[PDB]
Amino acid sequence: SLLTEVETYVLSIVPSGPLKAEIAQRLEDVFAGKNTDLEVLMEWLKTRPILSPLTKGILGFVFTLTVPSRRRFVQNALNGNEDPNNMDKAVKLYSKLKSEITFHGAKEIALSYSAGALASCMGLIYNRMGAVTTEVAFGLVCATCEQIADSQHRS
Amino acid sequence: SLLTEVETYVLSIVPSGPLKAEIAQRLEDVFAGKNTDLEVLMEWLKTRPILSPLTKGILGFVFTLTVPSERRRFVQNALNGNEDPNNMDKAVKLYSKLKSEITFHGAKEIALSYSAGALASCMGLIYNRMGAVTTEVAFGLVCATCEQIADSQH
Repeated sequence: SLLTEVETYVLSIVPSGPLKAEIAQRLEDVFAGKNTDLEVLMEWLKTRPILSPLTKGILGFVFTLTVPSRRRFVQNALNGNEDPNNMDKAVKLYSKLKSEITFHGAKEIALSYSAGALASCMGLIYNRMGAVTTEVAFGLVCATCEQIADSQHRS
Repeated sequence: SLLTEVETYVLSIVPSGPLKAEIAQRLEDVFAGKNTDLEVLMEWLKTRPILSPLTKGILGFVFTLTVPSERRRFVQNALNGNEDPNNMDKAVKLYSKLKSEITFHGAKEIALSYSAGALASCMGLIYNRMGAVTTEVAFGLVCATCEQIADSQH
C-alpha cells in the first residue's frame, strides 16, 4: 500500500534508535496530510544526529515529495561526488524513468544502476520534481535505499 | 573587461526597448555595485512583459552571479526547460568540463561547441549548483549561450 512500501525502504537505512521512531511518525503524519509544514520538518531534519548527510537527503527528498506545499543540505548530499560517470548514468537512468508510470517499474530499472548514480539521479530530480510521476520518484528513493541496505551486511 | 563583455552578449538577445534600456541600466547599475537587492530585482524581472521567459532566466542567472543578497522557480523553469534528456546528457558533460576551466574565453570556446538547448540546460545546472563553477567561467557560458541564440536570429 504505497506508504507502507516507502515507509519500509526509507525507514530501513535509518539507524536503529529513537530517531527511527520520530521519523516514522512524521512519515505517516505527512502521508496522511496531518502536519505538512515542509520547512518545519526540514529544520528538524537538518539538526538530527546519527543520520548521515545522504540519509538526510533521501529523507528530505521524500518529504519534499509527499507534501502539497528547496534546501542546500539535501541537495548537496544527493549530488555529492558529482562524479562525471555517476552523473552520466544518472542522466541515462532519468531519461528511462520519464517513460515510467509505476513504482515498480521505476524501482526495477533503478536497481540496474549504481548507488552513486541513484544518488545522483535523485539530486537531479530534487530540482525537477515534476519531471517524473510521483510513484516513479518513490521507486527511485526506494531502490536507492534498498541497495544502501544490500551493502550494510556482516561477515 | 568582462562585465561589459557579458553585457553586450546579454543585450544581444533582447529586442530594442527601451525596456532594453531599463535592462542595460540595471546591468550597469549592479556591475558598478549599486544599491541592489536580488529579490526586488528578480521580482521586477519576473513581472516584465515582452521578455520571453528564457530571456528572463538568462538575465536572472546573470544577476544572481553579480548581486549579493545570499532560488527562483521562473529562472529555473526557463533554463532547465522541458527537463529534456538528450539536452541534460550534453549539459552534464559540459558541466564537469566547466569545473576545470579557469578563464572566460576558455569556457566560451568549449561551450560554443555544444548546442544552445544544452547550453541553457547547463546554465540550469550551474544556477542550481551556484558555486561549482567560477564566475568568469559562468560568464563564458551565458555569452556562449547568447551568441548561439542571437546568431540563430536572422
